[PDB]
Amino acid sequence: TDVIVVGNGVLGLSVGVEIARTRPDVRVTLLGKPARQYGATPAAGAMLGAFGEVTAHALASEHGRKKHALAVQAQRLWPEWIESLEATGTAADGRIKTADDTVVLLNTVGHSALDDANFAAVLTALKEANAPHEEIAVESVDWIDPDPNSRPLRALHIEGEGSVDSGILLAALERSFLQAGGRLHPVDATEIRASHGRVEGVVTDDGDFLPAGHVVVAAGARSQRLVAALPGLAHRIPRIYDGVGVSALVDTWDGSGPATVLRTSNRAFACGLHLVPRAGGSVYIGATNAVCLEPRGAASIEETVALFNCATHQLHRGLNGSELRKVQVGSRPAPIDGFPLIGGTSVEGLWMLSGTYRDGLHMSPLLARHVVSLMDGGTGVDGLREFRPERDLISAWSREEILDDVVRHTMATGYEFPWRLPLEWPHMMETFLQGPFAELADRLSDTYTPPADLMTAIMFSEREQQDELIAYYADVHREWH
Amino acid sequence: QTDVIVVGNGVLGLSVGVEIARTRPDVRVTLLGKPARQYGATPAAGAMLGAFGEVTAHALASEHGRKKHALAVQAQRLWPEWIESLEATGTAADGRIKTADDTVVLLNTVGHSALDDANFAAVLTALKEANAPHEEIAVESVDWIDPDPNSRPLRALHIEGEGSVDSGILLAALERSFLQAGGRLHPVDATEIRASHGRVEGVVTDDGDFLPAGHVVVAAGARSQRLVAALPGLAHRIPRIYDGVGVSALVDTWDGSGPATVLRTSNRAFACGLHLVPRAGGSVYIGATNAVCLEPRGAASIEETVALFNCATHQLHRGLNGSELRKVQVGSRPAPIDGFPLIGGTSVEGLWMLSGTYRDGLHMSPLLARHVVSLMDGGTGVDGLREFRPERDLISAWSREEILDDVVRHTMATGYEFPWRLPLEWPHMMETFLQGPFAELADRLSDTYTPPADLMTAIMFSEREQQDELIAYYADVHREWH
Amino acid sequence: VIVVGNGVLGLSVGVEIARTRPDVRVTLLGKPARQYGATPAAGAMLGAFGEVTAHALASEHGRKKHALAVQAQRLWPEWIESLEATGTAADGRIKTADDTVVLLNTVGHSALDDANFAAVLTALKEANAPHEEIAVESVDWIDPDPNSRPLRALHIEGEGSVDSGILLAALERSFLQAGGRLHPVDATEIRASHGRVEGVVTDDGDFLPAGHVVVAAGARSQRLVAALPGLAHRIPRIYDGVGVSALVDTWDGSGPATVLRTSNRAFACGLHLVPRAGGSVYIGATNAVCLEPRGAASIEETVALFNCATHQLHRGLNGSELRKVQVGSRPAPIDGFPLIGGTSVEGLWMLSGTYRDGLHMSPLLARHVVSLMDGGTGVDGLREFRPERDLISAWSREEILDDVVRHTMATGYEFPWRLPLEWPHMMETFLQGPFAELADRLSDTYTPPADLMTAIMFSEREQQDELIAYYADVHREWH
Amino acid sequence: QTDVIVVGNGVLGLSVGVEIARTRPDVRVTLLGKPARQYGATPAAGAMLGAFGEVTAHALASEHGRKKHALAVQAQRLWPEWIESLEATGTAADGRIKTADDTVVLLNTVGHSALDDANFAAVLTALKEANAPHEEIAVESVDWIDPDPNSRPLRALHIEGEGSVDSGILLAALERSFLQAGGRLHPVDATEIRASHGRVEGVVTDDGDFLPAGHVVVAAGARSQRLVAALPGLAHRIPRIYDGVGVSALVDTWDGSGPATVLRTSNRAFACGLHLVPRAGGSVYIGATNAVCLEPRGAASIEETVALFNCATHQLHRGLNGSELRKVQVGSRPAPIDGFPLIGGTSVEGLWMLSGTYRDGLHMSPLLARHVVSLMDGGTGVDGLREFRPERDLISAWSREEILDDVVRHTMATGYEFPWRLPLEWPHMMETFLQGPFAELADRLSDTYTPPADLMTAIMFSEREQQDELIAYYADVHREWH
Ligand SMILES: Cc1cc2nc3c(=O)[nH]c(=O)nc-3n(C[C@H](O)[C@H](O)[C@H](O)COP(=O)(O)OP(=O)(O)OC[C@H]3O[C@@H](n4cnc5c(N)ncnc54)[C@H](O)[C@@H]3O)c2cc1C
Ligand SMILES: Cc1cc2nc3c(=O)[nH]c(=O)nc-3n(C[C@H](O)[C@H](O)[C@H](O)COP(=O)(O)OP(=O)(O)OC[C@H]3O[C@@H](n4cnc5c(N)ncnc54)[C@H](O)[C@@H]3O)c2cc1C
Repeated sequence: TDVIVVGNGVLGLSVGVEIARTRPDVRVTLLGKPARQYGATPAAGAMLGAFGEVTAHALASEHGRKKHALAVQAQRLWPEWIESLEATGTAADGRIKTADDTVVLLNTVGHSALDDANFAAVLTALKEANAPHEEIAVESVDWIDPDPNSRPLRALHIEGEGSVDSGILLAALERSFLQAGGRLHPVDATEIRASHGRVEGVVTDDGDFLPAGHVVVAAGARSQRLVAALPGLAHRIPRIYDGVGVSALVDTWDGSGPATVLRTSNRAFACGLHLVPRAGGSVYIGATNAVCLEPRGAASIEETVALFNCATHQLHRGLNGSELRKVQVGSRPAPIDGFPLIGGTSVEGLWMLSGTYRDGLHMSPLLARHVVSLMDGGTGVDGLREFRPERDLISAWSREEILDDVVRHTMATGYEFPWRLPLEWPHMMETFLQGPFAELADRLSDTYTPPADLMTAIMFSEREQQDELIAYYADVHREWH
Repeated sequence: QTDVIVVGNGVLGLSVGVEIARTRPDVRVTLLGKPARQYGATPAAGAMLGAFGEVTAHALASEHGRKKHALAVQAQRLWPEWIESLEATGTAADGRIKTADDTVVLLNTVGHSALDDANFAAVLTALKEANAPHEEIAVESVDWIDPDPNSRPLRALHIEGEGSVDSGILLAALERSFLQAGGRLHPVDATEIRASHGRVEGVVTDDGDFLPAGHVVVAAGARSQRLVAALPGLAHRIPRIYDGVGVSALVDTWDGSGPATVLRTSNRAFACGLHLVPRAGGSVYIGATNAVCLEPRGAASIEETVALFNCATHQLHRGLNGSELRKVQVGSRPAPIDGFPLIGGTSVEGLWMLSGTYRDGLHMSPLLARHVVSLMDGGTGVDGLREFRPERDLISAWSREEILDDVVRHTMATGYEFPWRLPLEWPHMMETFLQGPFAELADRLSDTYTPPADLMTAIMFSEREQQDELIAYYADVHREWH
Repeated sequence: VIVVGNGVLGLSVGVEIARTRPDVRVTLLGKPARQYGATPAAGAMLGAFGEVTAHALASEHGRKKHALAVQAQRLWPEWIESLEATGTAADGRIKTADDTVVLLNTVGHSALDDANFAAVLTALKEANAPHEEIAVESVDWIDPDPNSRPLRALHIEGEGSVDSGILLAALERSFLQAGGRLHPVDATEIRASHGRVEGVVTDDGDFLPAGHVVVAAGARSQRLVAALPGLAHRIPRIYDGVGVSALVDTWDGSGPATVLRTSNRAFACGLHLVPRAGGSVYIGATNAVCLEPRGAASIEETVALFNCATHQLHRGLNGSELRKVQVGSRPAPIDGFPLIGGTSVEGLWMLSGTYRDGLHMSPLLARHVVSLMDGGTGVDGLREFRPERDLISAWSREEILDDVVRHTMATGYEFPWRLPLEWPHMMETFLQGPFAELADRLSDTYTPPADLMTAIMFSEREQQDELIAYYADVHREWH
Repeated sequence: QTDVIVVGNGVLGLSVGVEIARTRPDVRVTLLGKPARQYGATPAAGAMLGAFGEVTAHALASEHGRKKHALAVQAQRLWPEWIESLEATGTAADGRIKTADDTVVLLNTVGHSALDDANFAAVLTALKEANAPHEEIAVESVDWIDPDPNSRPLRALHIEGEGSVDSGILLAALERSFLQAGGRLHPVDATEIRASHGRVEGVVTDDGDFLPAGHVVVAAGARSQRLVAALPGLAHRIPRIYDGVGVSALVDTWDGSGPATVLRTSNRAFACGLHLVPRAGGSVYIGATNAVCLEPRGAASIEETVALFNCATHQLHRGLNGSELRKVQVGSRPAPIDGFPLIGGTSVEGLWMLSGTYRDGLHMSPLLARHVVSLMDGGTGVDGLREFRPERDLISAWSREEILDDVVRHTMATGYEFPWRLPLEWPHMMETFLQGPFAELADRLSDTYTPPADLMTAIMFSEREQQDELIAYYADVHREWH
């Protein structure tokens, strides 16, 4: 029985590996090119972020608390998953794990309404989960050499929350996939073919047709656009946008690196500052985030400067004199309703693994096992049912909660710069931002409100793009009510 | 009576008092006001004899603004003989009224291009049109200045015969000249003007006394309209005047030096600006902030003092940083609600007004004095003052659209003048989000009247009750004149 | 008895003498103008734990000064009761706050602010003082710029503030009630012969006889006594620690319920707000050691004071009305420690060189000197601070050179500056050599503390050479 | 042999290769170098045809600097025919070498007055002295630019006929023209020049081969002196060349637009500068940082990338902020230790050098190529270039005092160009404390030689062992020539 996995990121390869190992009866073919155009995974550090990803806003919603529980469950799978992938290689392939622990730093280069609230939410989430952690003296954090005006005054050590080399992970997944009898076919899917409510297979961009009983779409930010061509699915699969992220590999001045992940809490519009250790005198610094209504594969000047400025001031001034090896750009799959698209469709044999935004790589072994269990007639992981791909848009927050959040995040872009303004200006800007965002939210839809990250993108998009989204929301409402 | 009472002891009241006393030796002229000069604009002034230095693109884009500028140019011609006539009543030991003959206008980048670049070009054009002597000079040739390099000027304009006076020595010379001409000083305040059968009878003072008069000249600064508005019908016939609260400072320089000229920028956000006026005895005057306040204020805010000092130390001379602060001065520019002065006669026989002169009453004083004295003698005074008669419908010198463009530009200029450091997308975001609220305010205040930018920002950030009282005021004025 | 000086120390000792010796005539000199007066420019904080620095507590002399500050705090409640007792409700309240909050923000050098916050916490724990580290969100009233906000806060119970003006009025009233005489003239000269005080010549030409003269003339105290034979090189010099503060009427008439402060910052300046009655707050306070007196604020001092308060404490102060810029001279002793007690001249006493905390220590210092004048031994730990002494060397030259470079760099971080990231390390490297060369040139044995060392570094060559001569003459006298 | 080997495939090697191949059709010319162009200056260049734009007050204060400037002016005259002759060997699809005809020099306050104001005046003086066509223009008339108002220019200078080329299209045109003239491209590096009996024999390549030749022209950029220094005595007879590491970037503009002219500042701290060179197809070039490194570096630092982008987005066009980064480019300007190029013949028969051209070798290339080809043919080439012969005692173009003033000014300029915000006493404090250490370094390095400011800062912040090796180098040069 033929299975085609569309996409060669962490999610496609993780599901490919689990099918190939688990299902000796199926021939599994994985599509995607070595260039990995718009690929999130190669641009990732990556942090195995569960507690580090906690925000007050996320944990204020039932859907956010459910997503967090799944991130905590995923962390338990990583040690055996890494062992099983390194087992198919040798010493020369390098180590997947680059750090065991994370330090979260609190500095004043940001908004109190995000950074202070989020630091308290991380502490509360760790205490509630009984996770091992300690608030530590900043003086005890090794390696860091911040600008004194940008320095942390509080620090939180999270034990067993670490990082992987995303490049070594991708290489280990491909090697493990081939060892288990998987086939890599380096072309893109152009079209999923279906008739009589069942997948027939995939047309490739070299003109070929590949037959299959099962198609798993794990094409990152392209996943919904690929499935939306099939009858009715345009308004039944929530849209996925590009959360364009910029990161960099730097060769440090002295070849040193920190022993732990160093990070802030999530910041304005789900960007954040972090350093992930790498082998061989390299560090990863990340990572910007901007929701784009169309794909973008190149860094902007603004993104590169903000990333470098935050890292050199808030983490280590020695990075200033360090050599830039690579500016990396990738698209976090940004779901329009703020939650992932994991599981089966109304089309027999059609599955989706996408819309994982900031933490698909961390959740990958859990999500892979879930979808593979479903494909085998199992029930997979409890609590992933709410994130089924064919659904009405989730409304995880009130319009009022989102309007408060989008104004706070807008103001946070100033405080994170950090700006220097006359003291009356911030209050003036807060007062004049409220009305326009309230008017936009009211005009977009009577029922759906986009989360803050997408709402700012819509606010500053062309009138034609806003009108097309008004029509999309109206057609979704029609379909599900 | 043929007795004259001048209400007010600032530059305007004393200047008119001197001109009346010298021109009518047959009549008794009495001047009211106390030596404290509460909220007094004149003692807080440097002061610059600003004509060309006061030019803005926005002012010269209106007919009323061009008329106000023509009068400033005419006033400048009177200053040399006026000063000679005042110093003539004193001796060398009284000190010199004039502290500088010339002005240098500096162009730096610590401000909005839409104000500073437009205003510098407007000053150059106005000087050329008036055939005034001036030269664009090398910045390196400007005497004394030692700016922060990131705050330095890259262009400089020397204006010949546009100078400064010591406002304290001017006030002393005016009082001395007033007494020498037979004027009487009565150091009390007027509480009420008495009139009946369309004619002034005189003035009740705050010690309970009644002083009779055939002529009353109101030059009481920002209190002038409140004083006249008590008389029948005049409450909606005399445009309101608000307090343009200005902060300045006297500094003893580190080495006792000072520049040989006035140093200034063009007028900046909401009619503030940066200037240094030389003084004798190792002192310099630095000014000056401006904020229209709906009620009087007699104390500097922290924000005003810091902005004044920061601009002077960075843009003029870093040596001022180490210099000793002698005095923070606060005074009220009389800020007329329609943006133009109140000069001349009333529907009440013998009642005259000299007020609402905002930034340049001191500069215009010899011209305004001669104008009102000519009118009191049955003359027509100075040509082009007619539009600025005190009993009038509110002037609309600009379109609502021109004022809305100006108030947004001035708001943005408060950022660039700080100077702020922001992400590059933020200024355009703030411009876009400022437009709607200012347009909504303008539309709500009145169908016919629009306050100038300086007052519009004060109204925007005032209490709902103060906005509603202004809506009622505008409606009552409309009723009275239409 | 003649007390020379009408600040907190002179009036406090005057009150204690007049109350304790009703048999003796006590006359207090000084003018209502209080030229260069430290006391009227003070908030004032009853600073014991708030004044703790890592540098101070690293020396034996610094630990002794701190112990005395802790002892002084215990005397304040009864002292205030005894002074308010001589007045009525209409005189106003001396005490303006009971408690202090210390804020830690990043608008400063880690090497000062982080070290000093840890030192304050340690000193509170060691003294068993009641205190709590609190959530910043729980600090009432404050509205900082988010980029200037505190991330840690420390509530110190029973460390409060007084209105310095109401204290001065209460001391004068209490002095008169106890039979003291106020003579509003200055002393020009102390007269002594056969190793004994005869009295004081005043600036109106008069001679006032006395068996006892107590010099509490603030920053003028040593210059006054140095005229007497040999005392020029036996009484440590006192300089002017010129301080700028301000009274502000708040936008809404509100004020905080506690003192709000940082730890001491570059060259012993600091940021604090002291509550006052009637919709006023006190903000302070700058500090610059000047080799000559200065009675006017500089532009730079006024801007630094206002900028720190509006950003780090409350943005609402920006729109608040300036009522008064105050300037006073902290008596800055050349060896960093006060001059308290008796001299080799019989009947000649000194109370001076108290720098940042003479007002706080006043009831303890007053009782000490009055005990000594009565043949007692006063307070146990004050002996090292006797006014007739060789200059104290409380720190190694190396410790002071590290401190002066750290404090110089802290003037940048406290601004706060924005510079290319290589510049701070470049400036640290190029500051070390010149300060080491200055220290080596001034003397083989004495090193001025950082606050005075920066003043000497940027003074005229003639002023440096006069100090080299002074240090050499002191060495001669004592070795 | 009569065979010629050109060692190096940058603008200078290819330009000389083309001129030899075209002028000596009888001889085999082989050009060495790899398509990677490791550390290559030319591919990282915009490039500006900078003659007047490169003028500084410091350069024109020395006789050697005035001679270098005269040669840059002469080179400009050759470019039109040179470009025609190179495009002639291609077709329409190869694209155009010339990307702009004119340059605008902008003066803003994001820099030190002691560099930017002095250099702007020096450019104006040099244009007037040369009778070159130019105009000081209104900043409002400069097309395309959209600066941050706090970073905006207040003066602008239009230089007619001073333009730019696409360095990539130039390199492709030079290779094609070299082949068309009968040149051979051998894509390997030289490891060693072989000579005996005072004559070149040829070149050993890094693939182990030996290539015989009668003539070897070394145009290996910053590697040129290290290659020749192996030959007897030449270690102390050919001035050292260091790496002037430069960072630039190609950006796809938000709307596909670009300016019609080069936009630039005068040269800034340690011979960095801000400029935008137009490119075809919706791309712009922005440059360019400069740091002398004692060892080669092939990667941009974080600091360099941020400074380049921040200056361009604030001072030229805020729209670049939202523009897509296509490429960060890094190349090594050949930085001669005595500040002047190494052009011409050696004491070794058939050995020639074209190197040490720092910021303007690409601009001078057609003149330098014709000069060396004339010398190889027994001519005297171009009149003023004999002073820049490669085998020489180190030039001392400035007094030690002039260089100590310059290095302190340039150090302070790194602050003002950031731009920093500091307490007003700090800059004077840092100036005072920088003077002593730079004077001590200069005194310790040598009794006779002083490195120019750009190299002096690199030496100041290098390891003690690197300083000691330079002291030995200077002593060995002194020994050799005195
Ligand atoms: C800057 C950055 C930092 C990050 N940091 C972290 C981190 O710290 N921790 C963490 O857990 N995660 C991190 N992530 C990643 C995040 O978890 C993502 O949600 C996750 O990588 C998504 O994986 P994916 O396989 O769904 O998508 P991708 O990784 O985008 O993979 C999809 C692949 O499919 C290919 N494709 C597209 N269309 C087709 C088609 N038609 N046919 C075939 N192939 C196609 C694409 O080229 C691509 O290679 C980061 C991402 C970014 C951009
Ligand atoms: C800005 C500032 C803030 C402060 N804040 C605090 C604080 O928070 N807490 C605290 O505890 N303390 C504070 N202090 C004060 C500090 O404690 C001082 O050490 C203390 O006030 C010194 O008091 P004194 O009486 O010795 O001097 P002063 O208060 O200066 O009194 C000396 C008096 O003697 C007079 N005098 C001088 N020469 C003669 C003469 N020849 N004859 C007669 N009279 C003469 C002077 O005019 C003056 O009035 C502050 C001081 C300043 C300047």
